[PDB]
This record gives sequence, structure tokens and C-alpha cells, in this order.
Amino acid sequence: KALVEEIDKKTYNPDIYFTSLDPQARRYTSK
Amino acid sequence: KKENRLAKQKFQPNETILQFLSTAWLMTPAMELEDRKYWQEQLNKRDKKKKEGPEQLTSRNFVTLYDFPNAPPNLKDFNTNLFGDRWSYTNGLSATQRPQDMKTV
Amino acid sequence: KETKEVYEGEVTELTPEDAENPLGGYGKTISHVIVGLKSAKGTKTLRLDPTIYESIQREKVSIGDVIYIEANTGAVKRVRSDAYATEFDLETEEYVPLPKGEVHKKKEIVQDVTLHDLDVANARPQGGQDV
Amino acid sequence: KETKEVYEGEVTELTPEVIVGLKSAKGTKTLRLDPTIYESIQREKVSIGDVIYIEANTGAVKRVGRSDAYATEFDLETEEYVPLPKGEVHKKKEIVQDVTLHDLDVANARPQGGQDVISMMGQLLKPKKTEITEKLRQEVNKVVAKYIDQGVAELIPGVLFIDEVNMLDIEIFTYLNKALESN
Amino acid sequence: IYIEANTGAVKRVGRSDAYATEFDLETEEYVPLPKGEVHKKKEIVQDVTLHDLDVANARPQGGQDV
Amino acid sequence: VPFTAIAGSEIFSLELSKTEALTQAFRKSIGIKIKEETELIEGEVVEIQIDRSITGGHKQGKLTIKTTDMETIYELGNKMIDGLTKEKVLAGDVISIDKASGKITKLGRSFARSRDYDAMGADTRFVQCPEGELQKRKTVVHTVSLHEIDVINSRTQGFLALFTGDTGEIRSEVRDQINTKVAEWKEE
Amino acid sequence: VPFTAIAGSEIFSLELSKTEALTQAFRKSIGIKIKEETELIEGEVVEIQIDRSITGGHKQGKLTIKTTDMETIYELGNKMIDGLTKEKVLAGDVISIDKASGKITKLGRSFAFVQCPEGELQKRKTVVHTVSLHEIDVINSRTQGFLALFTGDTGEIRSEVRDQINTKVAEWKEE
Amino acid sequence: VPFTAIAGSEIFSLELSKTEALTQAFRKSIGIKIKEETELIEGEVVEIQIDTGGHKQGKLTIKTTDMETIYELGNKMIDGLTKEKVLAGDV
Amino acid sequence: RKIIDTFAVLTPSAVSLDMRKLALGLNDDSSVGENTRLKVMQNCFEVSNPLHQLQTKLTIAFPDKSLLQYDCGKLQKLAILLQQLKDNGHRALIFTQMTKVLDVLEQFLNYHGYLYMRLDGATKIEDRQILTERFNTDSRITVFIL
Repeated sequence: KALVEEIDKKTYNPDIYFTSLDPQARRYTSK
Repeated sequence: KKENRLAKQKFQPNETILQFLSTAWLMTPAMELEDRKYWQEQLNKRDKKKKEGPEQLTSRNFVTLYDFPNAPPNLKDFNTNLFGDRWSYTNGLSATQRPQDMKTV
Repeated sequence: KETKEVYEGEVTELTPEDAENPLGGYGKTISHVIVGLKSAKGTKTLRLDPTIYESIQREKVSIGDVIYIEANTGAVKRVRSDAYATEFDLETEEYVPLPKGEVHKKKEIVQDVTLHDLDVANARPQGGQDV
Repeated sequence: KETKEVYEGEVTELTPEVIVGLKSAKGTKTLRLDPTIYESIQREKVSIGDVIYIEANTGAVKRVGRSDAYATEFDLETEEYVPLPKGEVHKKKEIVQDVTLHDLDVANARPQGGQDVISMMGQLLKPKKTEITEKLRQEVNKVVAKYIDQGVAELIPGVLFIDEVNMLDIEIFTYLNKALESN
Repeated sequence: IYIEANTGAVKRVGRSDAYATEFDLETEEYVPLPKGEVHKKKEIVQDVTLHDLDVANARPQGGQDV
Repeated sequence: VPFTAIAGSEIFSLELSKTEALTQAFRKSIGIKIKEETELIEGEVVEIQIDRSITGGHKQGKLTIKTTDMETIYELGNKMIDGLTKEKVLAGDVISIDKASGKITKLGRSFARSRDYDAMGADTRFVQCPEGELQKRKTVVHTVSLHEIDVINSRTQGFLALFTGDTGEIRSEVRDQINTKVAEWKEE
Repeated sequence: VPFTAIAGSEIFSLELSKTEALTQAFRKSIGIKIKEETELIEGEVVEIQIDRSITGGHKQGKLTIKTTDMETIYELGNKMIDGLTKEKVLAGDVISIDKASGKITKLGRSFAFVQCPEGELQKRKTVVHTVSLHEIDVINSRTQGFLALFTGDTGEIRSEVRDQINTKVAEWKEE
Repeated sequence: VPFTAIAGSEIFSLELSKTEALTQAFRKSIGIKIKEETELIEGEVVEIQIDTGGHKQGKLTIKTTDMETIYELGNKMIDGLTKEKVLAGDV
Repeated sequence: RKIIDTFAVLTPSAVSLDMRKLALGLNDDSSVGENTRLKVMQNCFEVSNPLHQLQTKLTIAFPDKSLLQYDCGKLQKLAILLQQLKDNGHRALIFTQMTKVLDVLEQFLNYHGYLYMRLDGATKIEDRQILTERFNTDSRITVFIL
């Protein structure tokens, strides 16, 4: 990857990445 | 009304329990006292034999605070400096696995 | 050429020389440490600063195997003895006969080295995990 | 006209797996360290009371030193006391640091991230100049063309000098004979 | 898997087609199901000169550390 | 038809011998084009849901790829989650995905065919919308010289030597096996 | 003042070209000297008391570095305990330490042979450091050049660093 | 008696100058003999069985063809038998 | 350390990202084996390096700002009284009739390092009555600007 790239410890979970253009404005299922 | 009218951080370590309050002190107040201590350097040299630039520097000892499980805790860990524990297990039955707690039912 | 004092023998004992804690706190304060040694025909007990306890702590002296300590430089150094060698059928332990001579001795070394040896020692980088 | 930003602030916490909670004069933000730059941060002995000048684009970290806020730690403290930097931690500036063609050639041929450990290996395995071929020449030409067509950049020529070409051998003369026949 | 018993290691054919289709996408290849009996046995004949052996012995082939 | 227009004066070098340089020139003068039947999944992926690794189904990762032609949803097989965000990108990105790559390429933003909510909105939407089918085979053609193939053979990593230029005088049996491989590839 | 000399057969080199060998020969002669301020504490440690737990990770200390003029029990911060306890420190020994570094300098043992010092404990002074042009060129050009200060593992330093150090020297002389 | 098979056109080497190349050829040409002595134990079909950790009563059965006894151990072996973790059914 | 600290100001000009991880072999995608990447980054975590400072000092050296009062003409003859009153335990008041003097006395106070506070436009909303009592009550202050 881009070495030592911009990252602010925002999520970055290898098995969690949820984004959208907000036509429903929700997120991944959890509890 | 004082509490209503009225309304940097420092660094400080701590030490307790097992402690060697260390000091390498030339305990020489003023001149002759070392001579007396030169005696306690003296009565353990010729007796035990099996049949102003005094001395060569000294040091001292201390404990903070009042921490002595069994004798000096320094001496307690030095009693583990004799012949280890694994060979003690071999010569024993692993007494560290026999606890005085958990009262018998 | 140089000569370093050597105190040899076998550690016959190790005991505290307690004094009451004079400074902040009370309890134990070892005044000094005196430990006996015995090489062949030479027996002597060394009085030394209490700090050598750390050496005893650091070197794991056990009791009466190897002694290497000086008057001023201090600190014990360890390298058991053959008397205990038969206590185990097989091990990976070291043993040695009784040291000879008196407890206190001196050793003389002469070594002629070229300056190029010092230069190459300075130049050639030797070490471990350092890059 | 390329862009650089710098994170500079007082560290608040570090979370190994990486968090570096830089606290500036008015901002306190926690980046994530990639494992390599995390190792570089570890080697920087940075702890609570330290400020680092870690660049954002290059990524390399340059500690500024012990925080001047904790000036009441030792009357004869060895480490320099530097206060919390002004602005937000992620300070952004517009820079006019230009580039010669060889500069951006060595930028990718021999990367020079610098202070990070992996950058040290990158500049240590091949520290010297490597024989750049015509393929990288065409790649570099495409890169400089797109950068100059981005609009802000521009091109200016230069003058080279040679003295006493009498000593030059026939080989370089013959090669430059076909080398000046270019664009 | 494809485990040559001479070394006890693993050579990977890939994933399988039976327990497959757990998802609509998979970058990892599904890989055709192995054909034939499991206790496979074969013989190979190769004509190799000696200099290839020399150059193979000259350099290391494995290793895990730096 | 790439050419090799280089004067013979710079044949001498401190990294490649005369024989190696001449062999490199000769093998560069003859090229091979390669057609690879790569795949794609194009369409506006309006959402990227990554569910937990449930025991019954090891990945319930929803992601709604849909082009202008159709509306469709998909599923991630616990391998492509980081493929989207190797570089930090969001959903709605046209993805020129390849099955044997593992490096999902995001083309930016994309469009749906919905008016969203009732009040004033639909702001900030002007990008390229997917045009082709949801999936179609692409027989992508790549042109490379024998230099790239040989440097790949010599070292596990070959792009470093292709860029920096430190190939290192690759040996002959490599060229022989490449000759045989190219001959049979042409025959196949 | 630096001054460098060579002979009629040292022009040639392998890690360097004759061009670069002569270039370095020319560069080594010229030098620069940068001045700076220095602070120091000096006296005789005649008392010491360190609070240190055995097998612990927290400690403090009070070293009474003093002269024959006044009684002064100084303190140590976080890491200074190791710096002032790296080697033998006793309660008579004439000791001088620096503030910004905590370096230990053995002025000499009191006896067992220097008398306890007089004067004030904390003294300030100035120190000027000299360095040649080629040394400045090689120290800051790269990372491993510090080895090149002795091993000489460098050749044909990039001229960009040379121009930058030249303009740095020019503006340093100007100001 | 190894024989130095070197032709005339083998001394003009690149990394080996002719003089020390001849010196190396002579160094190869010399003959020498060396002897050494070591000790081992053969046939240790062990079958350790002790009565967790700590190695309390750390003695191991040893069963070779000639002598079949139990060897007593110490600090280095009672934790050296847990080294080289084996099922103790082998020589 | 003194021979390695100060001069470390040179900055190499151009750098291209994603060219070092692509060279060491540790990354999220490489042709080399992937069995080492985790242990390789752990090594990078705890492999000792003797060139730490010279690696990490190649960046800017963070210069410092002079010029607060060196050439201040009419301000030269002001410390000669304020310092002497400070030593002799006499307080003083500084009165201003200009904004560009009020915004300059602050850096003089910062340079000379005496405890100070001002009856001017340089405080906050909740430091008005408290500061009034601060002046009213005796303290170690010596500089009050009005």
C-alpha cells in the first residue's frame, strides 16, 4: 500500500468497512 | 460563599514494599568514626579463618517502608540464591503445589 | 603490560552484617559483607562493601564454586567444583578442582600488538541485532 | 507546487496493536501509525510529555522534544523543553518546493522517506545512483507531463558548461554526436 | 491439499468446489475438485545436466528470517 | 510496433557486459502481445456492508453493485473487504475487479436512478455513471518485451529492477525456457 | 586552523574518482567554527540517598553534590537516576556533571586524591566547535555517512547537498 | 595426497592476484592430519515416567542393550529432559 | 551526540511514496513470500538501530525567533529602572496611550520573564474581578500595564 499514508485510526478494521452516498443513511448490522 | 467566589502538573515517583534505599555514603563524621567502623571491618577477618585516604570506599542499606515478610526481603530473595528451586523440586515433592489455604472440608 | 589483583578460594558462607536503618525507614541495613574463601593451603575471608550483595544476586554464586572479586573494582564473577561432580549421573554443569596458592595473588601479562590491529578494531563494526 | 502537512503536538497516549495522541496548542488528535512508522515512533523514546514533528505526506517522524509544559520535572533536566505547537496538530501549508528532473528520478528510484526504519533500509540497500534506463525515462516524462498539465507547475530551461573538450575521448564525442539529435 | 509424503509438507491445489459458493464473490480460486484416488503415486523422469545442480547448491533455497 | 532506436556508442556500461547488452537489445527488438481473459464487476455499489464471520456462513458481506441497466446486490467472500479499501475509498465506486488479482480498483463515484427523499436534495452528484453490463469478459491485451519477463524470472520482484535499472546479467537457461514457453504459447 | 596535505600518488582512488579525490582534498582544508553556550554543575558528592525498590520500576534520588562553600542536596528527574548511577558515586568524590546531558566526568577521587573544591557549584562558559567543509558535506548528505566519517564508505556526494551547505555557510557568515 | 591441478592460464584471475594465487595453491598442496576425541551415550530408549511440572524426583529410565537402569538428574537435566520434547520411545 | 546534533539540517529534495515497502517486501501485496511479513514487522518493531538520531534529525531543525527588544530604542532605558525596583521590592505601573505599544509590551515581558499582568485589552471574561483582587492582594508580581 501507500506506505505510512494518511490515517487517523478511523475504524480501519480489516473486516469492517461501511460507506455509502447516503440514500438510506445506515450502517452495518451489530448489537 | 468562599467556594462560589473562588470559582501545570508535576512528576513524582513512589517506592514501597520491597525496597533497597541505596546510599554509597562515606559515613565519616567527622574523622575518627570510621575507625570505630574500621573495627566492624576487623573482627570478621582473623577469627573466621579456617584452622586521609582510609579504606577502599563503602556503601550502606535501608528499607522503605517497614516491609519485612520474613527477615530482610533482600535476604528473603538471597535465600533463593542458594541452590535454586527445580533441584529443590527434584529433592522434594514440589511443595509449592501444597497450599496452606483452601481449608479442608 | 598490567597486573590485576585476584582473590581466589571457595565461598564458605555468606551472611549479612546488620545495622539498624539510620535514614528514612527502619529495619535492615547491612554494614558490610565478609565472605570466606579457601584455595589450596590458603584460607582467608574477604571483608568488602555490602554492595557486593548485588553481585551475589547478579552472578548467582550459590555456595563455594567460583570467586572473582577485587579490593577496589569489586563485584564477584563466576565461571561448580569437581567434589560435587559425582552427585549427578549426567548434566551440563561445570566443575573444577580446588584452587591452588593463597587467596590473594597477582598475574602478569605482556602483549605486543601493532597499531594496525587497533585501527582495524576501530574500523570493523562488530555486534548483534544493531543494523 | 506540491503539498506538505505536518503533525506536531504533545503525545497523550499510544495504543500498540497505532495511536499517537498529538496535542497542539488548540488541537489534540490521535493518528494511526502503520507498523513501520509505529516502530519508528517506538525508537523515538516518545512518552507523555513529548512533542514530535512528524510529517504527513512523507510520514517520517522528528521529535521536537520534552514538552515545556512539564518544565517542573527537574531543575537540571537534560531534555530540552519545547511547548505545544501552535494551530491544530495537522498543520497544512502551501509550499513552492520545486523539483529537478533528477530529483523526482531519485524520488522513486531510491526513495528517501528518511527517519522511519523502513526508509532507512530503503536508503541503505541501494544508497547510490542506479543506471536509470529509457523505460523509467518515458515513465518520468509522462509523470512530469501530467504534473505540468495540472496547471500550477511550469518549465524553465538551463545552461550546461564544458571546458577543454580537447581532452575528451572519441567515444563521448561520437555518443553526444547522436545525443544532440533529440528533442 | 496435495501432500507429497516424501517430505510431509503441503502443496496447495487451492480451495474446493463442494464446500464452495459460501459467497457470491471469491478472489481465491474455487479450483477444480481433485480427480482420482487420494493415495496418488507416480514416477518422473527428468534429463538435467550437472551445472544446474551446482548453481542450485550454490544459493540457499529456503529460510524464514532476514 | 515498438522500435529500438539507440546509437551504438553507449553499448559500453558498468552494469551490463557487451554480450549482455547485445542480447538485451536483440530480445527487446522482438516482442510478444498477451491476451488475458480477465473479468469485471461494474456498477454503482451504493453500499458496502461487512457482516461478521458467522459460523454457518463465513461472510455475509452485502454490497449493492448495480449499473445503469439493472439493480443488483452481491456478497463478499471474506477476502475482498480490504480489496476495496487498500487505499481508503468509500462505496459507490466503480470497481474494475479482477478475480486473480486481489487488488480491487475503484474508479471514483457512480449514480443510481432514484430521486431519494421528498424535501429539497439530490445535491452534490455529478460523476461518471456505469454504462456497460454488470459483468462481461474482457480479453485485455498487454504488450511487454523480453526484458520484463527475464527480470521476472531472475528475481521474485521484477518491477524494482525495471524501474531502477539493476537487472543483473540474467543467465542463459532463463532465455532457453522463455524460448520454449513462448513457442508453445504461440502454438496454443 | 586546519591544514591538509597530500602527495603525488594519493590522487588516484577506487571508491572515489581522481576528480572526487582532488575535490575532497580541496574541501578538507577550509573550516568553520560555530560558538555556543555551555552550562555545568561541579562540586563534591559528599552525601547520597536513593529511594529504589528491588525488582521495581519506580525510583527517586537525592545527590548532595556540594563544594566547600554551602550545603546543597540536588535532585534527579525521571531518567537521571541511571545517568548519575551508571558508575561508582560515593560520598566524598569530586564530581562535575552537565545539565543538558547529565554526562559524568571523573575529576578524580577524593582519596583512597583531590581536595574538596571551593567556589560556586554552577558555572557557565562558551565552547566553539570546528568542522571542515567536506565533513559538513558528508555528515548531512545521507544517513550512513557517520560511518563514512571513519570508514569512508561514500563516493561522489550529491552536489545538491554541497550547494545547500555552501549557501548555508554563506548566510551564516553574512549574519 | 591431494594433487594441485592448475594450468598456466589459471593464475591470471580477477579477484586473485597471481602471487597469492600461487600461495593458495601451495596452501592446498600441503598435507596434514588431525585427531579428536568425544563421548556419547548410545541406546537410550528412555520412556520417562515421573510423579504438573517442576520435575519432582527427576530420574529417567534408560534402557539400552547392555545396561537398563535409572539415571538421576539435576537442575540442567530435569529441565533438559523437558527440552527436546519427545515421547521417549526412541533411541 | 554533540557532533551529530546541530548540523543535521540538510533535507534530500524529492521522495516518492510507496517505494520502500515495495522494496523491503513487507506490504499488503508483493510477489515475494507472505510468510515473513508479520515477523518482519515485528523485527522492525524491535531490531536495534545505532543511527536513530541521524536518521531522525535529517528533517528541519526548528529555528528560533530573536528581535523582541534587541534594537528597541526608547525601551533600552526602561529595564534599568524596572529591574532595580524589582530587586528593591518596589512595584511599578506602566501606562499606555497606544495600541501598538500595548501589543508590543507583551513580548518584552515574555523575554524578560517576570510575573506580570495588565489592566488593558489582554485578558478574558472571567479574569476581571479576580485580577482586580490579584492586584489588591500582595503577591510576587512586578509588572502591571494600564
